[PDB]
Formats: sequence, structure tokens, C-alpha cells
Amino acid sequence: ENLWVTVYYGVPVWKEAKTTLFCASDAKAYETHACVPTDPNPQEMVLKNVTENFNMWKNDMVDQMHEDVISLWDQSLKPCVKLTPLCVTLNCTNATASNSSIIEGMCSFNITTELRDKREKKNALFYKLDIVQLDGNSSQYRLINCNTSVITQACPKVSFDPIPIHYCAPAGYAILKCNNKTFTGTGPCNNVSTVQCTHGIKPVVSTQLLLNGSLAEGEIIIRSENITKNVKTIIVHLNESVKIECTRPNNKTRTSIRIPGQWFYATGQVIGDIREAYCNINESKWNETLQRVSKKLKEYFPHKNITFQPSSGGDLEITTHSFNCGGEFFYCNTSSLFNRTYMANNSTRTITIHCRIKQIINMWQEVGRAMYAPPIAGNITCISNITGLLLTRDYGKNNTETFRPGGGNMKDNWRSELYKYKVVKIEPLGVAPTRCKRRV
Amino acid sequence: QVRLAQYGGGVKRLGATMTLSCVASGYTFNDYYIHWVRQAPGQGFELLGYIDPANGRPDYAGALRERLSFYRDKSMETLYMDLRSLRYDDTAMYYCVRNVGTAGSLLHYDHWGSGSPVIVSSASTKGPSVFPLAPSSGTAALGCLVKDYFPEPVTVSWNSGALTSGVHTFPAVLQSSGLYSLSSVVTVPSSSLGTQTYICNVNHKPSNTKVDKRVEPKSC
Amino acid sequence: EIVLTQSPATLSASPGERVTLTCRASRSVRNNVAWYQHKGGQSPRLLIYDASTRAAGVPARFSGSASGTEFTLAISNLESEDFTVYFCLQYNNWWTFGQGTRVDIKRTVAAPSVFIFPPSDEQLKSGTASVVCLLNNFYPREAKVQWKVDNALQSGNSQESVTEQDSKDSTYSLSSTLTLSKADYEKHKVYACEVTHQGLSSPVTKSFNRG
Ligand SMILES: *[C@@H]1O[C@H](CO)[C@@H](O[C@@H]2O[C@H](CO)[C@@H](O[C@@H]3O[C@H](CO[C@H]4O[C@H](CO[C@H]5O[C@H](CO)[C@@H](O)[C@H](O)[C@@H]5O)[C@@H](O)[C@H](O)[C@@H]4O)[C@@H](O)[C@H](O[C@H]4O[C@H](CO)[C@@H](O)[C@H](O)[C@@H]4O)[C@@H]3O)[C@H](O)[C@H]2NC(C)=O)[C@H](O)[C@H]1NC(C)=O
Ligand SMILES: *[C@@H]1O[C@H](CO)[C@@H](O[C@@H]2O[C@H](CO)[C@@H](O[C@@H]3O[C@H](CO)[C@@H](O)[C@H](O[C@H]4O[C@H](CO)[C@@H](O)[C@H](O)[C@@H]4O)[C@@H]3O)[C@H](O)[C@H]2NC(C)=O)[C@H](O)[C@H]1NC(C)=O
Ligand SMILES: *[C@@H]1O[C@H](CO)[C@@H](O[C@@H]2O[C@H](CO)[C@@H](O)[C@H](O)[C@H]2NC(C)=O)[C@H](O)[C@H]1NC(C)=O
Ligand SMILES: *[C@@H]1O[C@H](CO)[C@@H](O)[C@H](O)[C@H]1NC(C)=O
Ligand SMILES: *[C@@H]1O[C@H](CO)[C@@H](O)[C@H](O)[C@H]1NC(C)=O
Repeated sequence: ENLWVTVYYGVPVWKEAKTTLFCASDAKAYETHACVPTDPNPQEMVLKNVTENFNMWKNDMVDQMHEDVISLWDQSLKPCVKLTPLCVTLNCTNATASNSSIIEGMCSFNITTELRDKREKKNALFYKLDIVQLDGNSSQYRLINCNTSVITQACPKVSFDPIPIHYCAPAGYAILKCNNKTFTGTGPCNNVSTVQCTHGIKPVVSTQLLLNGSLAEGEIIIRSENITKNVKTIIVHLNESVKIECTRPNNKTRTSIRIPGQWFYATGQVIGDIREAYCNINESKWNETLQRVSKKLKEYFPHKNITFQPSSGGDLEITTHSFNCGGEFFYCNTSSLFNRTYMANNSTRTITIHCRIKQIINMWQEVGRAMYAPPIAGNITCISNITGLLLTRDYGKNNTETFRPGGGNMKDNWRSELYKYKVVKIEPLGVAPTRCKRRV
Repeated sequence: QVRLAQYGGGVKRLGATMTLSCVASGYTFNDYYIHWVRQAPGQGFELLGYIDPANGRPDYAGALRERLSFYRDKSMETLYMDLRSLRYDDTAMYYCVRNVGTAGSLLHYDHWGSGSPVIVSSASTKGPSVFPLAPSSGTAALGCLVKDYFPEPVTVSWNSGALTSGVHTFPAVLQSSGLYSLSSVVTVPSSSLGTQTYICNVNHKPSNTKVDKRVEPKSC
Repeated sequence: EIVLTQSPATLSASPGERVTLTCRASRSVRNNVAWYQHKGGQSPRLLIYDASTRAAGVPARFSGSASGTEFTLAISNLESEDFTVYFCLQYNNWWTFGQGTRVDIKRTVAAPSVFIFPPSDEQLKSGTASVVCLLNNFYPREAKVQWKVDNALQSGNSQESVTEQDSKDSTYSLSSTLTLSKADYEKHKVYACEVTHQGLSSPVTKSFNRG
């Protein structure tokens, strides 16, 4: 009795809502991102005795930063040369090197240069993947995507790379983290904590698996949707890194062709004898990791065997491991890696896998726009840490399930990293009762 | 608003390789999966497989992994089946369907295409063999058998279209050999077998052959 | 794996009334179940998804419900245009389809008139001698025909066909054919078609003799 209304300010309660998120930058940069925004130092506090539901499928900031990655790529690629006048008819014979069938463009053509008087004859070096065959005589050839879109050369000195990015909350909005180790991608966390901004998430572009990423806390974690057994993509997050060594062994000769102030870059000549580019895997780490992954996956599926095959059909972005290293894009044969089976009941030896490289790459989510990678001189070596897998499943039948790699959609790769965070809106104006009146 | 036009179909020869095509019109082409469903006559529907148009990833049924192939062209937003080594049991109504799905899972189907019927047989265009089934000897029925004609359709009438009392032209049945056969029946009084005359008019438009068969004389 | 058994094969009602179709699952499918209306040749239309949610643009007289491992499609105000096929689909796992169910015009019980047709002597000259059975003006669709040559059951080597439902008196007509050769026609003297329908009180059988 004798209760009256009172109001309170600074109330600790929140709702869940969409918002626009702020981003951070780095001191050193390539030089919209190169000097902006700010580069703060974050801190973290633990929300004791707080339980909150999380869901890595429904959360919105993944799509937000997907749009941000697209917009940054477009703004970076906007002040660049358009390669339209290269769409003329190519006459290729391709017999200059010791072996020709590997690369198969070595292609003469006419180009206007610096006078607009009359086109002059030039020749360059190209890969047969980027070359398509015109009708009639086989020696006639065309560029691959010019029947569909315009092709832009990337300027080499503004090259974009996985710079770590921190996502800052705006004022009045809080970010929740769920520091629990065995979080399953959905459900209630009882280990809630808050930050001002996230850690250094890198824009990693890869297919069939992901790399240069974070690592799990306990053992290997499996994240998947649970609306139905019919799933698009299942994420596997490793607790232990495996090392990959990639190499393009040959040196290349960059040559420049002048088109106004632009200067088109092409390949002149490969130095020395031709060797095919390849990657290397520690065999014991790979097969032990596969055994651990399969014997952990059979928790979900009770009595059926587990068997792996490589993917079938589609473009090269899903049949092969594709990624970027340096300035060069690699497509790696993964047939030998995924040939295992298991019944349902430290660095010895090395698997080598063959690769192919191509210069004209479509946008990694979309067709109707393509970009031309510039040639990179010299031999290229790379070392990376693979942190997880993106898998899909077949139907199969009784006694046997089947899992094969996939993951052509680039958004699920960033969904594999931003599973922790969630954005909430603060509602600090909770009312209350009290045993007190107001002065009259 | 969205439409799924289909092209290809009709009659295909036995043992050959066949291609069906579909065109989608009014939606974002990369967003939705496409499934291929079929219905044999006298049987329920069953799924052959599905395709992701964004990356060209297929998936196939267990019993037909070796005979099927899906692919697509993104610029003309066109989808293609290839099916190798056609057999007689593949006679079916074929549809493409668009699939609604979430970010992680797939769900119900929304739209069905116009379809493309496929008749598998290796048989030339041929007129009908016409066999007068004997009249039953108060209401007695008499009929006729149309046999081994190709292709569809066929026209059956009685007494140059006059005798319409209980005319029941049953739908055409595709036999195992690859030819069509049906039975046409009509009912008269039993005494009318001894008095009334009977004509079974059969006309075949593709072969364009017409026979007015005598069903009356075996009133015995 | 999953087998959707739709039930029954045929339902009968007068216009404006309420009708109810059942779909029985082989095991648990959660509520990943849809119901579709099949037009007479055209593209089927989505009626219900997630076992209780009416789709966009669908008339409000349709309704659907879940009961665990059993799913129910109910039409409250069944129109003349609604006398068509409906079928149940599931998507908890790999995709399967039911048999479907045709909604036809209810009328009184009608008994079939049965006739048997020996092979034509023209067919004997061709040698592809086949025997015909006929059922005319019956209701409902439930009826069944068997073939017995010298009182011996024949199966597999036979065909059936049903007319469309008669627009005047709502009845049905079914022909059946027992395909045989000349030599297969020679082994037996007595040929018979055995007919069982709910209108009939017994498996009434018509028969003839050779020659
Ligand atoms: C102008 O721009 C266009 C668009 O950018 C360029 O692309 C071409 O467009 C046309 C029109 O859409 C396409 O024609 C079609 O080709 C289909 C397949 O033809 C070849 O491709 C196959 C390779 O792809 C798949 O291979 C296997 C299965 O084949 C899969 O497992 C795999 O995963 C791949 O997905 C070859 O294997 C195949 O043998 C052919 O060599 C045709 O099927 C298609 O439909 C036809 O089908 C029947 C005949 O086969 C018949 O019913 C009809 O004729 C029907 O038309 C259609 O012809 C080109 O394929 C496509 N080229 C590409 C993508 O490279 C175009 O090149 C450009 N113009 C020029 C001059 O460059
Ligand atoms: C994942 O992590 C690994 C580990 O760091 C990482 O490998 C490293 O990548 C960088 C950049 O790709 C490599 O750095 C290169 O090193 C050579 C030799 O020192 C330099 O010549 C290169 O300079 C280029 O860029 C300059 C400025 O544009 C140019 O002026 C110059 O001519 C060159 O073009 C560049 O700095 C580094 O060698 C590796 N390895 C190690 C052990 O650090 C990998 O890239 C990460 N990402 C992926 C996707 O794997
Ligand atoms: C990693 O595991 C694989 C699979 O068990 C090993 O491959 C087998 O090697 C033996 C001989 O060493 C062969 O007889 C089998 O046919 C291989 N199975 C395959 C290829 O599927 C592989 O040797 C292991 N590697 C290491 C370093 O332990
Ligand atoms: C994380 O959540 C799971 C969910 O049940 C729970 O079992 C586990 O104990 C939690 N972790 C910690 C450290 O409490
Ligand atoms: C997997 O290994 C088996 C072993 O006999 C071989 O037959 C098959 O071709 C292999 N498949 C791939 C994709 O490497």
C-alpha cells in the first residue's frame, strides 16, 4: 500500500534491433580506408550472472559488412583503366616457349596508341583459361568475359589485402560477445560479456575451406542450422592449425603497353624452364585432422558411416580451392585430399597438389562484372594456416552419409567468424513503483 | 510476375540423349535454387535433383547419378537438363520448380513451370489397326479396339457421330513396345443388336487415314 | 526414407461443404510439410506451408493443421472449381511426394453394368488376341477388376483405364484389357473378368468360352 509511480534513468535493459555499425582502421596502410576512420584501443568487461540468447544465422551485421566489402572494392577499383579496346580479334599460334600447351597464349592484335592515327601491331602473353575460342578457324580467339561485361585492370600499387578491421558500435548500442567456449551457433549463453568494438576481423577470400582465421577454444566445433536436415552449408571450425605451403616457381616478365595517360600491363616472357605451380600439405596433420573431424561429426548422426568425395560440376570456384596470394589467384586441385571413408562401428610425408592460375576473375559473388589481375614478376611462395572447412552433404541412403566440400557463397565465410557478436539497443527509461509521494 | 518458361520435349527416340531448357524471367536469378521434378502416369511425383544457379553446384538422386546432368548459363539466365540413354520408363511430365530457402536451409516450393511432356518410343508415324470387338450377345454394349497407332491423337465416333448413347472413348494408353492403344465403347438395347446398324469411325490426323469399321456383323 | 501416405484416394462432397484430407508420415518430420493444389493440367499452386500457414493470395476458406505425425487439410466452403487433386509434400529431409487425392462430385451409390468382350477374329488373324472388360455407370471410384483365365489369376500383363467423371450423372466408366498372344489365347477355354465394387454385393464375374 501507499505505492506511487517513479521513474529511473540509466536503466540496464536492452532490446535487439538493426543498426548501422561503425568501423576502424590501421596506422600503416596501402594509401576511404587508408587514413580513416579512427584506430582506438578496446576494452572488455564480463557481464556476471547474465544469460542471453544468440543466433549466428539471423544476425544482421554479416550482410552489412558484406555490403561494406563490396563497396570498398568498388571504390578501390573505380579510378582504374577500362580494358575495352583490347576486345579486338586475337590471332594466336602459341609456339614460343619450350612447352606451349600449359599456357597457350604467347596472340597478336591491333591497338590504338598515343596518336589515334591507325592501330599498331602488338603481342602479349595470356592463359588459355582467360582465352575463349571463336567460331570457324581455331586460331581466332577472344577474351572470356567481353561478350558479357567490361573488364578493368587493377592498379598494382593500391592493392587491397586482409587488413584487420574492428567494428565499432554507435552510441547507445552495445555489442555482446558470448565468451563461452562450447557455443553451438545458437541458444543461450551464460558467459555474456561486452566490448566497445570487435577484434581484428580480416577480409579473407577463399573457397572450399577458410584460412588466416581465428581458432576454436576446446576441440573442433561444428555449426549448422537446425530448422531442417536439408542444409545449405555446414561450418567446421578447427581447434588446431594446419599449415599449407603454396608456390608458383617460375619468374615472369612484366611488359607495358600504352593506350592517354593509362599504361596497360601484360606478361612478356617466362624466365627459364616451365614448372607447374603446386601446394604442399603435411600428410600426418591432414589425415589426423580428418579422423578427428569425422569421429566428432558422428555425434550428430547416430549409426551411419562417413565418406568423402570432392565436389562435382560447376565453375572452377567450387571444383577447386581458389584463393589469392600476393597479386596472383590460385585454383588448387583437391581431389586427393578428400578421398577417405570411415565405418560407424608429427610431420612425416607431404601431399603435393597441382594448381592453375588465371588473370581475369569475376567478382566473388556476382557475374556481369570482371577484373583483370596484373602480372606478377618473379617466383611466389606463400605459407598459410587453415582454420576450418565449409562442407555440404549429399542425400545418400541407409547406413551411409556423405559429405563433400563446397561454399561458393562468400558470405558464409564471414559468417564463420562473426558468430560471437550481437548488437543490442539500450532502453534506459524503466519505470518503477516506490513508497514515496511527490512534494505538493 | 515470375515465369518459368520451358522448351524442348514431345517425342524422343529410344536410347538417345535429350535436352530440356528453362528460362526464368522476373526475379533475382542468383537467389533461389531450382529443383527438377517429374511425374510418370499412374505414379506419384519424384525428385531428380537440384541446382544452385549462382555457382553451378548440382545434386542428384541416388539411383540416377550416372544418367543426369544439369548446368546453366547466367547471362541468358537459362537452365539445361541433359539426360543420357533414354529408356521406356522415362515417359513423364517434367517440371522445373523454384525453391524458397533461408540463409542456411531450404524450404517449400512456390512456383511451378509450364512443364514439358516427354514421350519415349522409337516408332514411325503409323495409322491405326482397328479391331471390332464383338457386341455382347436389357442394355448391351459393343466396342472397338484401336491398336498400334502413332502419334497422338485419334478420333473415334459412332454411326458418323449419330449413335451417342453412352459413348465412352477411353484415354490413350502407351504400351510397352512404344505404341498407343485404347478401347472405345457404346451401349445400345440388347434387341437393337439384331436390328440397328453400327459404324465405328476412326480417323488419324497425323497419318491422316480414316476407316469406318464394321462392328455390326459379329452380333453373335 | 520418408513415405508420405496420403489418404484417402478419393473424397466426395457437394458444393459449399467441408472436406478433410489426411497425410500420414512414416516418421517424425517436425512441421516441414506443405500442401499443394493441382489444376487439371496446369502448374500446381502452393496452398499451405509449415502445416498451418496459408500462403499469399490463397482464398481464406482453406485451412491446415498438424497433429504430430499426421497432417490435416480442410476446405470449409468447397467450390465447383475446387473439385481437383491435392497433394502433400514434406521437406524435413530429402524430398518426397504423396499419391495425391481427387475430390469429386458426391452422388448416390451406383452399381456398374459389366460386359466382357472376346478377342476379335481380326485380332486372331493378327495374333495379338486380347480380352476386354467394361464397367459402365458406377459410383464411387473404389471399384476393382481381376482377370481369371481357366479360373487362373493373371496379373501384370493387363491394363486399366477410367473415364473422366460424367458431368451429368456423376458416374464412372472403367475399361480393362488382358493382353495376350495367339498362343497365350490357346491354353484356356474359359475366360472371366471378376468385378468387385461397394455398390455390388458380391464379386460379380462375367465369363465366356472360346469358339
Ligand atoms: C557470348 O556470350 C555468352 C554468354 O557469356 C558466352 O557463353 C555461351 O552462351 C551460350 C548460350 O547460352 C552457351 O550455349 C549453351 O551451351 C550448353 C553447353 O554447351 C557446352 O558447355 C559444356 C561445359 O559446361 C558444363 O559441362 C558439363 C556438362 O556438359 C558439366 O558437368 C559442367 O559442370 C559444366 O557446367 C560442355 O560440356 C558441352 O558439351 C558444350 O560443349 C548447351 O547445352 C546449351 O543448350 C543446348 O543444348 C542442346 C545441344 O547441346 C540443344 O538442345 C540446344 O542446341 C541447346 O541450345 C547452349 O548451347 C555456351 O555454352 C556459352 N559458353 C560458355 C559458357 O563458355 C559465349 O561464349 C559468347 N560468345 C562467344 C563467341 O564467345
Ligand atoms: C596469411 O598469413 C601469412 C603469414 O604472414 C601471409 O604470408 C605473408 O604474406 C605477405 C603478403 O602476402 C608476404 O609479404 C610479401 O613478402 C615479399 C618478400 O618479403 C615482399 O616482396 C612483398 O612485397 C610486395 O608488396 C610491395 C608493396 O606493394 C611491393 O613493393 C613488392 O614488390 C611486392 O609486390 C610482400 O611484402 C609474406 O612474404 C608472406 N609470408 C610470411 C612468412 O610473412 C599470407 O599472405 C596471409 N594471407 C593468406 C591469404 O594466406
Ligand atoms: C594418412 O592416412 C591415410 C589414410 O589412412 C594414409 O593413406 C594410406 O597409406 C597406406 C600405406 O601407408 C596405404 O596402404 C593406403 O592405401 C592409404 N590409404 C589411402 C590413400 O586412402 C596415409 O599414409 C597417412 N599418412 C601419414 C603420414 O600417416
Ligand atoms: C557453455 O554452454 C553449454 C551449453 O549447455 C554449457 O554446457 C557449458 O557449461 C557452457 N560453458 C561454461 C564454461 O559454462
Ligand atoms: C579415391 O580412391 C579410390 C581408391 O581405389 C579410387 O578408385 C578413386 O578414383 C579415388 N577418387 C578420387 C577422387 O581421388
